[PDB]
Amino acid sequence: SVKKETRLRRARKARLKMRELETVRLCVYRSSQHIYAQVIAADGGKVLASASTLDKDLREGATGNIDAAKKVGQLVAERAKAAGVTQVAFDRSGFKYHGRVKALADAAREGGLEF
Amino acid sequence: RLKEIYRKEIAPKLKEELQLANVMEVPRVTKITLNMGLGEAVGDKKIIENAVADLEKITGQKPVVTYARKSIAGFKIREGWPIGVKVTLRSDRMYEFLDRLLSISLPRVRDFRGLNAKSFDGRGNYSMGVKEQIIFPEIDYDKIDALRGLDITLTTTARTDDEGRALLRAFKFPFR
Amino acid sequence: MKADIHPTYEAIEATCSCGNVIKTRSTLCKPIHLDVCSECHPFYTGK
Amino acid sequence: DFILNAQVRSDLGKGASRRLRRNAGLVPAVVYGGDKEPQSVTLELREIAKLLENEAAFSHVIALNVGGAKETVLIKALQRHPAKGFVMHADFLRVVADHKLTAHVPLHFINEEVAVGVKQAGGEISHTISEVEVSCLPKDLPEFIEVDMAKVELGQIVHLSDLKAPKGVELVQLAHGNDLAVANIHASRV
Amino acid sequence: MLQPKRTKFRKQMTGHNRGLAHRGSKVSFGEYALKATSRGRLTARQIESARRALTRHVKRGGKIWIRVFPDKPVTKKPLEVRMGKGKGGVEYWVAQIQPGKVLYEIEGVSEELAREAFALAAAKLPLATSFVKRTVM
Amino acid sequence: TRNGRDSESKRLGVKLFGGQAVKAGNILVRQRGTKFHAGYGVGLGKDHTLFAKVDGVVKFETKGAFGRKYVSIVAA
RNA sequence: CCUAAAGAGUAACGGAGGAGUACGAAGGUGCGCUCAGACCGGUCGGAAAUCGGUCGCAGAGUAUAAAGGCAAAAGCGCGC
RNA sequence: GCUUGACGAUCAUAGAGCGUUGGAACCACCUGAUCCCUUCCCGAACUCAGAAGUGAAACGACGCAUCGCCGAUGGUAGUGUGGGGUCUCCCCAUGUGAGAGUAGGUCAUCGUCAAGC
Ligand SMILES: [Mg+2]
Ligand SMILES: [Mg+2]
Ligand SMILES: [Mg+2]
Ligand SMILES: [Mg+2]
Ligand SMILES: [Mg+2]
Ligand SMILES: [Mg+2]
Ligand SMILES: [Mg+2]
Ligand SMILES: [Mg+2]
Ligand SMILES: [Mg+2]
Ligand SMILES: [Mg+2]
Ligand SMILES: [Mg+2]
Ligand SMILES: [Mg+2]
Ligand SMILES: [Mg+2]
Ligand SMILES: [Mg+2]
Ligand SMILES: [Mg+2]
Ligand SMILES: [Mg+2]
Ligand SMILES: [Mg+2]
Ligand SMILES: [Mg+2]
Ligand SMILES: [Zn+2]
Repeated sequence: SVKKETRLRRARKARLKMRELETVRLCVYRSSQHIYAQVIAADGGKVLASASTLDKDLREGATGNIDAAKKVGQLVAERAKAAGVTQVAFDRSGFKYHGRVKALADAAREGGLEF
Repeated sequence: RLKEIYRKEIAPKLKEELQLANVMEVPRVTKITLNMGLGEAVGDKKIIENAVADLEKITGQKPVVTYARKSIAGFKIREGWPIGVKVTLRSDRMYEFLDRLLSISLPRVRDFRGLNAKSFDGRGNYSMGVKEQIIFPEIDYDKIDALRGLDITLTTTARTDDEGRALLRAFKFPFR
Repeated sequence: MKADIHPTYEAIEATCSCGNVIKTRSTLCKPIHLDVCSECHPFYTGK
Repeated sequence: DFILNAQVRSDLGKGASRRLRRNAGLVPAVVYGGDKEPQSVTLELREIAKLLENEAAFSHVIALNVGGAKETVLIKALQRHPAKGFVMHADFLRVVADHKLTAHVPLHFINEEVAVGVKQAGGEISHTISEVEVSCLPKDLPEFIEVDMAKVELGQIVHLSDLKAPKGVELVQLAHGNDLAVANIHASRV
Repeated sequence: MLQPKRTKFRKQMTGHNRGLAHRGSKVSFGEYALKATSRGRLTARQIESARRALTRHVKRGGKIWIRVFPDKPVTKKPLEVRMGKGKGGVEYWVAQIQPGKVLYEIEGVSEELAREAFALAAAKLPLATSFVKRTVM
Repeated sequence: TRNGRDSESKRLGVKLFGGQAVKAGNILVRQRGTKFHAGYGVGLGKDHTLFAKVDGVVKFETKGAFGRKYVSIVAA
């Protein structure tokens, strides 16, 4: 359509800047029914840790609101340190840093990993 | 006003009338842009403050003034000066305006037995040119000023003109 | 829906001189009298 | 009729080809197509130039005798000297019974004298093109395509769609939505 | 005579004339052609002189094409003028000819009438020419 | 004549070719615009000068969309 | 810019054009967005004003000559 | 291994066009604008709360060379070194060798992770 490809074109500048800096990235995907979080290693290739609402401990019915995003954010922080990674860069993937995405980031900061 | 009737008889009857297998491909009216090109007020430009208020009354929604995209000095213009004003209506505001213009005032101007059905584009979007604005209520004849040819445009999810006409065949449109 | 820039949008009273009464929202705040309405015109019927 | 003798060529390059034309009276040539590795051959200059004088030298299949091996072949392209006009190179396309070959075929204009646009209107006949590109199986490759101008008036244009091809013959250019003009009748210069 | 309607630049460097004419060496429109077999250049007065000497001999039907266009301007320094002081002014227009270039074409006539008429044209041109026929390849 | 003007040359072009050893701060290309784009370990000046930020060797690769030409620094 | 001969440089009273400025925002940054043109439909304009739809891919734009660049747009808008 | 998402590798043999097909999940459209947030007007876009409906549109998968894109072999043009001619241009010995065109290919190939069997 146009909604998705405008978002992908909106997210380009941040992603290329983080590859220029050669850092670890936290990428966020938001859908109307769920929300996703990944820790891509340094250059877009490998995934070190990930967490979402699709795992068989959060399929309870409300996975598309704020407090659902706060639970997964606390979860991805736990798996990140289990992989021995901190000092990451937050990638909003073209979404606005205002709502479910923003609440996701705060839980990660609270979870321990520092941007 | 008019939403209550759309999905009760228009939606199911056109589902079978056009032999549409699925439900959602039925034509639907998306938005109405009213707008008007103030070709005047080029060297005067002292009617825009009232024209925006004139268009304010018949809508209840604030308009946005347009500007000159290019220069073309032949019409004694360049980019920067306002030339036109537009309004966009959606959801309930557009329907509740439609009935007022559908038939509360539309037959009440001077003449004509209806509206021609040949002013469609290749996809099914309908626009009406109107030579007058005193048609509408909410403005009295004394307080109005130099009259302006306000326009009407309809945008629908129609793939072709006949499907647009078929949807506009309903809603009691003055067609011929 | 930005507020504090748009006027009151009430339902008014639409009454026709032929006896037709329809309820629809507008920006008049007062009852109106229609000299002609949809149900008192020939062109819809086709005379 | 259409028979040529050629020998295998193993010395390649600019210097070797110039010595063939200058000191031996030979012509370098290539046979490719079918399903085989391409082969480089050499043949007499006065032998190829004799066959080229035949009208159906490019719309006909030829028996090529390389060494003692005989194979069926069609003439694909032909390099000529820009100034003197003799043949410097030629390449040969192998012919397979069930495979479409794409060749140039000359036209023939018949009964031009009885043209309606000529005797009555007094107009000239101009041939916009003299050959057409066809595509077909070898078994139905014509030596020429015949176009008549009996029922042609002054100012009338003949197109590719007007002329008719034999059965199993396709006009290539007509397939690509381009029916370029073939002939016309126009007024005299003076 | 023949010259471009307008040009990007008024003048040109002399350059060199080398190579053979691999492009423009076929009879593309007519049935017979006059082809150049030596290299030189035609001055747009020899082209017009050879055209009038060619069309006059036919005088009854036939279509005639010209495949050469003079698009190269040449300058000339006036008499009693020293060397230098800028480049000279344009006097005439010329066309570069390489061996094997087709100069004129004709159809709608017999081979003998074309062969006679191209002989008259070749006597006005400062280069060797030849008579050729159209072939498929 | 009204033509006898010209400007002084600027000595542009590639300064270090593919495979040469480089040091931090070395100038690689002098440019108008970006004929070459800054790859990994390469910075860009305000006149589009490409310079080395690290040590290694020049690589020169045409990759990505847009068919761009990149100059990068890799470890020998 | 060409001459200038595919690294740099390279002359002529050789062939062609510009400069002796501008901007407190025309700078920084964050966010957001794509042009020219064509066609159809639409009141005074009708070839060209503002508008709606489809195609379009940079044929637009860049403070100023030309050349080299421009999607992380280097183009366009807004807050600080 | 079979299907769907996110991120990459590589930038048309990978694109375009035409047609068939996918809803258990995922995704998309979808309902509403109370609450955060938004329109130089409009919940159109951004945002929030969702679970009535659909796979129509969008997206993906699968087929087809009509277009686009790749593209030999051979020949030709140019060219470094040495030597000649009828020397504005060419030829010989040796090394090198296009662009165009022709036969013909192409409806891509991979990596990491998470969900359904
Ligand atoms: Mg941006
Ligand atoms: Mg040699
Ligand atoms: Mg000279
Ligand atoms: Mg040439
Ligand atoms: Mg000069
Ligand atoms: Mg100089
Ligand atoms: Mg210079
Ligand atoms: Mg800097
Ligand atoms: Mg140089
Ligand atoms: Mg050099
Ligand atoms: Mg000197
Ligand atoms: Mg000066
Ligand atoms: Mg700027
Ligand atoms: Mg430029
Ligand atoms: Mg971009
Ligand atoms: Mg080769
Ligand atoms: Mg090649
Ligand atoms: Mg090519
Ligand atoms: Zn009434």
